[PDB]
Amino acid sequence: INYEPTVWSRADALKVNENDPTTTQPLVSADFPVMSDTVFIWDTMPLRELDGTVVSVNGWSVILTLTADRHPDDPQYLDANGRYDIKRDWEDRHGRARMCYWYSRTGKDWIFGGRVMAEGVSPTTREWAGTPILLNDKGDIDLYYTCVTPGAAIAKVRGRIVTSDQGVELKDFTQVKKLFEADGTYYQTEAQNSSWNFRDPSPFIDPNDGKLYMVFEGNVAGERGSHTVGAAELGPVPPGHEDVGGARFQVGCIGLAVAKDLSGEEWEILPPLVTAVGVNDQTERPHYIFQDGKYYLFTISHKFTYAEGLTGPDGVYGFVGEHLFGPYRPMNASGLVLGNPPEQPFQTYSHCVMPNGLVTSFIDSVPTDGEDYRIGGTEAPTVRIVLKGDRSFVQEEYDYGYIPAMKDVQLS
Amino acid sequence: INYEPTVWSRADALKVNENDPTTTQPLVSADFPVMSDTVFIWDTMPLRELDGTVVSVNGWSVILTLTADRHPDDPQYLDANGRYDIKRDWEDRHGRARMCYWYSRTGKDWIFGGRVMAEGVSPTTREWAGTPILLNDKGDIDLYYTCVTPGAAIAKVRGRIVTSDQGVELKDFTQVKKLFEADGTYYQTEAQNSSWNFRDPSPFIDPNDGKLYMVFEGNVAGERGSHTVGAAELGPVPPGHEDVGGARFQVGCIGLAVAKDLSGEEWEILPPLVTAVGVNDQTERPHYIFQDGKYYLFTISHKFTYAEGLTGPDGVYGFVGEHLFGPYRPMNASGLVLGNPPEQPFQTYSHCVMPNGLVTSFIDSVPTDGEDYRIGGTEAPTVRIVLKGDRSFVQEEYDYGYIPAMKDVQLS
Repeated sequence: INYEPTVWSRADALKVNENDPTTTQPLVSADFPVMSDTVFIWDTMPLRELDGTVVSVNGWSVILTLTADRHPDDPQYLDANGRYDIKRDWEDRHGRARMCYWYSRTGKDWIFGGRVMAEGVSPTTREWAGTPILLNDKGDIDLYYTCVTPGAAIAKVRGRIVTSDQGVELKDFTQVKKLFEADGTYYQTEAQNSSWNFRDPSPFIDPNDGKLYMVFEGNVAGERGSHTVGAAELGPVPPGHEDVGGARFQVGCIGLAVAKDLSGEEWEILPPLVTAVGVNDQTERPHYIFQDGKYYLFTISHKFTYAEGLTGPDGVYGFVGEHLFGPYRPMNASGLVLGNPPEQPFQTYSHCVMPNGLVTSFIDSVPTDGEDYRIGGTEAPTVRIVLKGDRSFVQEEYDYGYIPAMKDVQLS
Repeated sequence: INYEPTVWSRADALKVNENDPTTTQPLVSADFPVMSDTVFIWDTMPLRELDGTVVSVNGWSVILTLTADRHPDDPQYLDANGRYDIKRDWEDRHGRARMCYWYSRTGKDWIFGGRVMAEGVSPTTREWAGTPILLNDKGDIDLYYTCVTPGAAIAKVRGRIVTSDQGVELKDFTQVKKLFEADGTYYQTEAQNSSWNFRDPSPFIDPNDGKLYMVFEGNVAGERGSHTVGAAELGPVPPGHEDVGGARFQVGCIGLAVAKDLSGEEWEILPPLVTAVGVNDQTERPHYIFQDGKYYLFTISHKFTYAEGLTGPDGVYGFVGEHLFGPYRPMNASGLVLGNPPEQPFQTYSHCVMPNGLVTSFIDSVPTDGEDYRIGGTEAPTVRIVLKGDRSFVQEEYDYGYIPAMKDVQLS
């Protein structure tokens, strides 16, 4: 394939509205419950099939989380006044990230299952995000995830789930295979940019051609600082908006790759599908919903990774089209699908939109009193969106961390 | 035809953003020039062909305006301090409205041509808006306009244009034929609502079937107060937005009619194309652009005719689709195409979007100093928009009242 990417332009991004009640995340209460007092969780990945369906197994719902320990009694986090520096502990989570699983009969009130992989199985100590796929009714699972530092590679590891009346166990995740890394012609490398982004596999079977593909976060290849913000990247901005400052340093994209067959053992990279040069450096955790004859491609991004001269909220953005290879259109004209409320701009992150319309996210920082705030590291209230053509609309909210099964699979 | 209308819902209208720089009219300077110190003008109607092309004749650009005299020395407008009450004179224009024409070799600096029709030719003293159509290269014109009070009827009157090196004359507009009025089953009548809207013919030849049609402003038929704001009219509003108050009293729609042949002597009304029940009472001066395989249907509306619980600016709104009979989608997700800036919310009105992308409007009220303001009754700066799929983007601004010809027609 040699398709041209869809450009999310600066003029599109000028339409972002942080004050639109149809695209704003409901406020999180400062009295939120926490799902564990021994671990933090953040990016959450429901067990699913390749067509997107979120599944239970023998009546058990299952989710994976990036996870790190809480250290409330560790001297390295106790300050000179003996106060626990929970902000520092929370910020240190990324370097200690490991994949854990949780299970529940109800889709909430999650029971901790522990590590997916034994320590030392992963080629990198950090285990960053991806997707767990239930392959069949024998309980075989492929976990697609990101190995980071040194380098960054999308990888997979095969294992299995077994259950009983007492709970769920994931086991036999012992051999990680790296699948691919940034190439330097389509996706930017560490050599081209020490802060390059390359991560977050989201595999699926295409509803039109029946092949196995994945989307992932990349950056547009090229030496940092060399990218052109030209007419296509600027788009039809209004008078006064022609100066882009240092916008060339923001080069996020959603990448695509195709498996050479349905085993997903070996992959070919394909050119970027959606590019945000001059607009935002991060289009993270891309994923699809396939509904009404359309491809809805969602991705999460941050207020602080926008280019100079633009502003937008942390939250989830989206692009829609009728063909896998595009062209796509920005959802709601600007691209924004669900943004945090400007009064609590960092309350939630890592929205995962599931085909039943429910969106899960985790709680990051919620203001309390004065300039004071509470750190979450726990699931936020799930909220439903509905999609109508190229637009979306937020609907009602559900319990903290509610991720119900769309289908139950009984093991053979 | 029995097609279902496209509904512009309350949830769509919740997306309106008065602060979007890609959809905001440039600010009008309080030092604007006035095109006449003897008449006010407002709604402006360029001479055009049925395919939308704005035309000059023998090198002369021609526009029609609704027009009323200025009365700066009339005792009825001089207050007890001898100050001229220009606000009252300006507000009294509607009851004195008459169709005048203007001409220019440059598309600006308009020369006054005087009345189109002699007094007493029109069945009603008020001559309200419509469209002047150049029928052929012999200089035959059909003027479609609105006869109001008593009642409201869409009407037409045939005449001709002749020119010389000295200027333009329109003449022989002597026999007005009323074409149709509100029926009571599709469009609301005076009996159903003393404030019913029915006006503003915009005729065109359909690019797909070659028939002559027109759009116009209507209201959805039914007794005032009886209309249902149900699930379709509310749309997928977010939590907290379910109460609609008195929204059932706002029932604007864009109507459509088809000529029984290309003479446009006799017409059949068709069901509403776009309805705004529970959203806005006024979808005025509807008109099309046909571009990129799509129908772009523009209409002007007011801040003050929105239903309870919604807010939006005076300006032009739009809907886009691939088929004359729909369904259509709201432009820019909310419907807003060009809104007045919230600092000058009443600076311009009656946007007419022409197929070269230029938009003409008139100046209404521009703030000066304190709670003080200046009344216009003259043309505003023309501004260009570009259309890209279901979105629009404001571009550069031009001189006051610049309405250049897209094509010149030499008379035979």
